[PDB]
Amino acid sequence: SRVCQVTGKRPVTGNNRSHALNATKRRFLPNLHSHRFWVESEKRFVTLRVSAKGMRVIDKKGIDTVLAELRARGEKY
Amino acid sequence: MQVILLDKVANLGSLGDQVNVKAGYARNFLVPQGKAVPATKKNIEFFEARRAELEAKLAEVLAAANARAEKINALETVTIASKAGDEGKLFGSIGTRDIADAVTAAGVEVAKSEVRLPNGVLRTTGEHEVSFQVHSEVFAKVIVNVVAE
Amino acid sequence: AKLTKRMRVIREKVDATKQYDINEAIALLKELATAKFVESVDVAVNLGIDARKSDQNVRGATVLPHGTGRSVRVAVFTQGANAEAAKAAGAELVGMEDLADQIKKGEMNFDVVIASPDAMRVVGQLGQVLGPRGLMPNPKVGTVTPNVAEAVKNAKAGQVRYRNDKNGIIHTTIGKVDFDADKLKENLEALLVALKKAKPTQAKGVYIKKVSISTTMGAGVAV
RNA sequence: UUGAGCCUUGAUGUGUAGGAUAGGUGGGAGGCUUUGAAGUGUGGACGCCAGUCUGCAUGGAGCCGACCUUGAAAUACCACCCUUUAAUGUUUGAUGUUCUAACGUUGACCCGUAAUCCGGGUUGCGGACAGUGUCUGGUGGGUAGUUUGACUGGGGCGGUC
RNA sequence: CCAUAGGUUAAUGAGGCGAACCGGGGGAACUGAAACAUCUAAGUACCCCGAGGAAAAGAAAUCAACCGAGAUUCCCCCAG
RNA sequence: CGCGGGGUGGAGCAGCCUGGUAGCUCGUCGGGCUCAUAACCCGAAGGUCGUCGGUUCAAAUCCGGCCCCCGCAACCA
Repeated sequence: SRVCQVTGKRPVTGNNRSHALNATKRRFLPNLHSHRFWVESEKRFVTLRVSAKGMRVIDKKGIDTVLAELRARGEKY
Repeated sequence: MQVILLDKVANLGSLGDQVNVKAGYARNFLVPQGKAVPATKKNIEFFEARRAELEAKLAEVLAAANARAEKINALETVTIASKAGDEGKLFGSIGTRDIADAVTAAGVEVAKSEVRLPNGVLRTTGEHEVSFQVHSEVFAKVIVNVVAE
Repeated sequence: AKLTKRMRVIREKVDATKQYDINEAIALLKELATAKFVESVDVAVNLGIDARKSDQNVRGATVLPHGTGRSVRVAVFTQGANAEAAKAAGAELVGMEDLADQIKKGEMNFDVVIASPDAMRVVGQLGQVLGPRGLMPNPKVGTVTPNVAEAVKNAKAGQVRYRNDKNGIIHTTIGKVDFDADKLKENLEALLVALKKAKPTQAKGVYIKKVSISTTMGAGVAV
């Protein structure tokens, strides 16, 4: 499973249509990279898996709150 | 993120103009230094009289001159030497915490030196260039000692 | 200095990249004309739209509320004693079928032509030489009327002709530098409406967007 | 360093013969000018070899046209508009290089671990690209699905509504 | 080192069997259109999560038409 | 039928995209060099510039028609 860990993206089923109209599957899947954070409550470079446009939400919520949401959904990182 | 400019950070951007910047960079460089801010569009009509014609009145006296002739003319060797053995290897530079150190402490903070290198960091042995501050925007240069006496 | 004594003055006075309000700059334009000869204040519209396509052509004539100040020769085609009354009322020459030969031969010295409907038979075919010159008598403007002693006053009231050029431009006079700046502004207003009333309806790209006002040996400003 | 988009200011228009460098369009025997024009040297450049320009010193009100004659068309001085061409301001590119924050490492060493299957650490090397996820215009005989009119001494070319 | 990876202890819940119904999110195929191309088949089978005797919903950022209504649920109607 | 190009004396190609503009080679008719030819030297004749229009100071050239050539496209119910 590709997870963005802050903007709610997960691998899910769905259609692809432009004009024809054909029964072609899409299955919505994101891009996947990692970034290294510093929180100064522990002396580590903390690595997390991420996707596009998540950092604007890691700012708006704060990194403490984003990791608290992962625990609130029981999601390992 | 759309932000309003407060400082000279853009070649096409001006005080009270709106620019688009990534939020992680804006929260790193622009917002904590009071150089650009989110929203703020409702306050810009006063920026000319409150900031522009205030900063420009200090730039009428600070410095109103070109170039210095004090502390800045010389080049000579200084009392600073580099720590290395007979293999001539430095094994990575500790920079501002070792270059001016005389005590090499371990229980307390070693004082951060204010010196500036023309190449940023040291990497190899021998006769390298270093500089120190002589006024608010002005630095004077010297070369390191290699006789180690 | 490569620029002449009169020319160096106006190079400090205006620059084409700058913003100007013509409600104050049309009074400054009176001082940009530097020709010793009689100068004109001219409106230029830059095109387009296509310069060759006949469906996108703009060619016409109009009456200005203050005229241009230029006195004109006006020809009248009428018969009987009404010819001498039309002369005295505004016509500068009389038309007859001997002058219709000069018109077929393209030899014309007049800015307007007037005709009585009983005499129009002298010039009624001449559209292929008067039409491309903006001179053809037309009932839809009163230049064909049994009242030609009124139409000659309307001809000397101040009219202008306008046609597009292959370069992508159209030039027209709005007055003399002797005029009050509100007469020049009402002539500017009137001319831009006369060009708007002449709009081509199937043309692509700018028509009336790019407008300037300029002067003989002088300089100009955008509207 | 500037190939390109935009900006601003300088510069510029000569086949050739006949006197001439007519950029184009429209005006115009009076109009450029005394704080200013020529010319050829130390020394350069452009080229249609016609001539001519930047810099500088000068010399010091000029000078053209008519008549004659070239050409679609005049020859002072110019509103307005291009062409070519170098810089200025700026974004963006092909490339060379520099920094390492991103990225690769099918490098090395350590820890987990008397486990090298792969996660973290230590660190060298290259470095703003690749890889992926798609948006998007093609190509795709491979894949996936699919179409293929009737009359006819055998269908075939021919006749036919 | 602080920690992290890993480890230990205590309290708590669920796992399967299924009958029929049922909520939450996805979701065919063979057909039919007398081919087939939007459409039909079809929100039926089927899958993951979850549960009660029912489930679920629920108090207008909803309807209405100048009259006014003032949560949800369910049967006969509204309507082929 | 659409779009961008091709068609300039008998055979091939510059010119067109800037209005001041017709050329070159080979054929043919002259000759020349050779005993003589493929080639080479350089004059003369042949002008609806496929073919018809439009506009002006200026189009074979620009914007169109008509007939063929080169090459694959879209513009509907």
